[PDB]
Amino acid sequence: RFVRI
Amino acid sequence: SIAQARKLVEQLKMEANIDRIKVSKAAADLMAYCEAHAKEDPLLTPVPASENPFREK
Amino acid sequence: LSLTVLTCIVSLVGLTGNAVVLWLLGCRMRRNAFSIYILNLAAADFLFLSGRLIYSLLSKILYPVMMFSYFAGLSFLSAVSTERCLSVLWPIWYRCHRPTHLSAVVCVLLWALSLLRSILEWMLCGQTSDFITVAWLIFLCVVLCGSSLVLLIRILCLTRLYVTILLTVLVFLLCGLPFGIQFFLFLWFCHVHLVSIFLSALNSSANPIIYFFVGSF
Amino acid sequence: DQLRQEAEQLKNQIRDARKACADATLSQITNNIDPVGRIQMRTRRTLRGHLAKIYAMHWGTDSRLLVSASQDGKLIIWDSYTTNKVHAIPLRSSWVMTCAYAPSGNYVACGGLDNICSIYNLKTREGNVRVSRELAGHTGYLSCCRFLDDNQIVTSSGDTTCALWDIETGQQTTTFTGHTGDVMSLSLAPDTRLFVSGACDASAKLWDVREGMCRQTFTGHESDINAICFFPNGNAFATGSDDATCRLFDLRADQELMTYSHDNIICGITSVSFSKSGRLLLAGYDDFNCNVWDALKADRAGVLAGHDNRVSCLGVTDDGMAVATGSWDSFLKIWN
Amino acid sequence: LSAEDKAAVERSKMIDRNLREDGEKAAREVKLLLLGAGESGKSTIVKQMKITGIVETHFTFKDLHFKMFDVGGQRSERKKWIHCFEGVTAIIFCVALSDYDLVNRMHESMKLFDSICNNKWFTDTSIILFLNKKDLFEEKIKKSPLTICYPEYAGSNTYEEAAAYIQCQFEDLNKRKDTKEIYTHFTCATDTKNVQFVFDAVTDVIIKNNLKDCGL
Amino acid sequence: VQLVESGGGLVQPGGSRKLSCSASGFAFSSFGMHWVRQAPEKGLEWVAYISSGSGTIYYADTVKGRFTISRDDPKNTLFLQMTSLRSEDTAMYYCVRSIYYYGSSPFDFWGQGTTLTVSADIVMTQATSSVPVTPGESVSISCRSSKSLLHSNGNTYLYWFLQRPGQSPQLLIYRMSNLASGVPDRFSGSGSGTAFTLTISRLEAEDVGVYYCMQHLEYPLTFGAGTKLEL
Repeated sequence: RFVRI
Repeated sequence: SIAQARKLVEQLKMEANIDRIKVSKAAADLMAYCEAHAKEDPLLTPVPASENPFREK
Repeated sequence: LSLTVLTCIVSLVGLTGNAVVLWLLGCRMRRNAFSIYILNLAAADFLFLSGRLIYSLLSKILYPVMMFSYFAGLSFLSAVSTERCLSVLWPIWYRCHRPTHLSAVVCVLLWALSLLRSILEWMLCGQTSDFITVAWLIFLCVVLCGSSLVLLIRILCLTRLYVTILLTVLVFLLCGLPFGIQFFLFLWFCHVHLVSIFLSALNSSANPIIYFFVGSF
Repeated sequence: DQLRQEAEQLKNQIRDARKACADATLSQITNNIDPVGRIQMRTRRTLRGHLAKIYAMHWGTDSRLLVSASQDGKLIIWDSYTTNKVHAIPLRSSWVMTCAYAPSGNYVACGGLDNICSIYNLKTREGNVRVSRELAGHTGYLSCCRFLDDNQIVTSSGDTTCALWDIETGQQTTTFTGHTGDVMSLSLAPDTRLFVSGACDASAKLWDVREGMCRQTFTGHESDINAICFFPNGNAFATGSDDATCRLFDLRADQELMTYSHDNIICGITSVSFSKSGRLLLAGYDDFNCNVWDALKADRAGVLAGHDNRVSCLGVTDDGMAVATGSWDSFLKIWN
Repeated sequence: LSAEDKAAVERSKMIDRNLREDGEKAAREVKLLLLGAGESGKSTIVKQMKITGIVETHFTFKDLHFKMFDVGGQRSERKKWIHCFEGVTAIIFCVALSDYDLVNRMHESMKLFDSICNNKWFTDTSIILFLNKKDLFEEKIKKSPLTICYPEYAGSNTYEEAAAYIQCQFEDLNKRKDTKEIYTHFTCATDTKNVQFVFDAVTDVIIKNNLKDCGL
Repeated sequence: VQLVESGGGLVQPGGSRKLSCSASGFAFSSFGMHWVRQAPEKGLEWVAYISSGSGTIYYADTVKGRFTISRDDPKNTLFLQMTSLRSEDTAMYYCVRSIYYYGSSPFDFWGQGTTLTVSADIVMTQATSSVPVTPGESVSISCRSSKSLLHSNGNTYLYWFLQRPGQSPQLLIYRMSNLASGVPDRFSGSGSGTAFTLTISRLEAEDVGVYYCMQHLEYPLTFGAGTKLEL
């Protein structure tokens, strides 16, 4: 849920 | 030890009957040798890289 | 933030702190098997600190590259802590029976594990893998301190040494794990992020100051 | 003391003779000599190997190959132009302090704390390097050895003697004597008709090889003389002591010429050598570096600062194109 | 480069790979320097162990290789070659306990010990001290008080104390009290256990040197 | 120093064979080894090479794939595995040792030869195949290359060999101006670049045979045609 991408 | 005290005297006697030249004359020969052979000393005058075997033969 | 410049002013020292050590040792000595680990530690430290130097900007390679180095650097830290414990538990084995190039074998082995886990977090994308990550992070926590207190009870049972062991353990823990025990924590109020990446830029900065320089003299 | 009272008067009789041959001085003659400039040498090669400290080194006659000895028990022959290794000779004893390369190039010699000089053959029809002969008879450690030809070699030992050997049989031909202190260095004349030696009684003697007699004795140092080298003309030589000073002697004036000392130098000298024309004097120190001196005016001309420990060996090729220095940090460097 | 010059490079690389193998093999052995006085017992410890300028001895104890060097047969200025042995693992010093009355000899040994222990090169090597002939030493003291050797000796003429007074007068000559330990053993000719004492005296040296190779 | 080879014999086309060459009297592990063959009544031809440490192998283009070379240093033996033998591989194979360092003399000792009967590249133009001669008079032998053999390090890589009637070749001159240890002082060599000459003075009844010039500049070694000297 953190656009931890 | 009396024999050892005689060979030293003999050696000293031998080392006294030689010929000696003036110090100025001997010092006026190292100068001549150095000035006659100066040109062939690569450590005195840097040698160009074109004929130095340790940089760029 | 207010001063994310905090980190900019701390990786200033740090980016270069490892650069000289990367070359000093990278040119001379490096005979000690201990030095290999430090060489890989400093080599992998640069990349983390440099990637974070870029965040000034504030896409594709900026994210997997600092996480790959983060878990790479933490591995060669607990690997150097368990190598000094073996040098005193089994001193005869460490001298004459220890195989050569063992450190080189285990240094390239650490490099792989780190890559592999980074991909699987990218395969989770293009599931719950974090447990595994979180769980592997606390493995190194008890491997490090759980084998760096044995070094005290096999010695204490000299005082300018005891201090070193509580110096390095605290640095790896008080300003180490917080960053990674935190990110993944919350992927499943938050200035907790900001404070932590500083500390993570501070741990990785003063690595040579101790694993190398305090010993350079 | 039947006659010990006249040796002192004999010695006093030769003092006043070497002092009535001193009208002038070397400085008073070379005062207006052109300065030698500022010598700047740069490292061209670095020979890596020999894990332990390096104690001895010698150049080959072709000015391309050199041999070095180390305390790990190895003899390595290097090709300096390409940094290649030609041979690696394992020694039977690892305590070595001396190496020489023959003028023909077929043999090398070794010696140390085993009181034995070993001779190796480099040209064999089997591909390896073989021991050719071991020479025994010195009762102290061997400090220097110098080939005369393929079949003769002069060694100096810590038992205060020097010897001349025959290799094809393995026995001494002449035994030189008179020093009362261990001999530490040798130097052969360019014609190899006589040689000088320096011992730990702060004296140097000249001997001729044929008659085996001592000709002249030179005094003036204050402690052990560790290095000695002969001028290119063959009428002078230089010595290096542990009192931080080098001196130049004349064989024809029979006395002292010049001293090379600085007030900021306190460590002893390990090695000494001349350049091709005899204008520069290379000296190695425990300061970790190497000074060069203008021989005719006694001024420093430059420094050679590139070693991390004590400089133990130092030599110049036969055409005067390069200088090689060994050291205790196990590295060999070639300069200019 | 030509084929012949490329083959010289290959040969050079081949022989420097063997120089690494020999260097690693020699860094596992421990080397010891055997010093002592004239006929002090140095010619006896070597036979306790399993086993011409200098002599080298080889023995193995619990998968560890030892190399001992003897420099007794060398009457040459010691300051000229003693630096060759710096970096040695440890030093063994043999002192005969019964040389008190003899002539003096004990004083010569205290001087020799004082000179080698306080060397410039040996500033961090450890010293293992052997006090030989502890048996024959007993037959003399009961008929010869220690005052004939140590004048200021304030004690009894008994083994229990006279033997501990020479150990303290030898271990007190140290000046760099901290960087060097001194392990003193009391040997007796048929002691059957000196090699073990050397083993667990050099084990601590190995441990201390391991704490430096890791910079700890 | 000794080299003995065996393994040859009658073979049908397409078959296989294995040749051996066992050393005796020298440090076999320090030498690189070559295979050189000679056709019936024709000249010499290089075949293959193996490195001292067995870390370098070269093959002629005419035997690549079919032939493979190997050595066994603990037993001091050299092998050559050959498969799918054509009718133009019938020759007499030789075992040659060579060592390479600054100042060495390669190609110095040749084996005795084992016979085999079945069923870009520098050229070296040899001189007239036949020179009539009488004892006493001095003669000259001329080789000529299709490329300058003078390298930039100063060396010229030309070699001279002599094959006496009924024997194996022996080295005379290496690198064009050096005399191999064992040959008299009447042999000498000159020339530079692409033209070379070997001159012998006051020949006796021991210089009869054929002379070969060989270049060692590149990978595939090549030989001259060879010139006979009859009395």
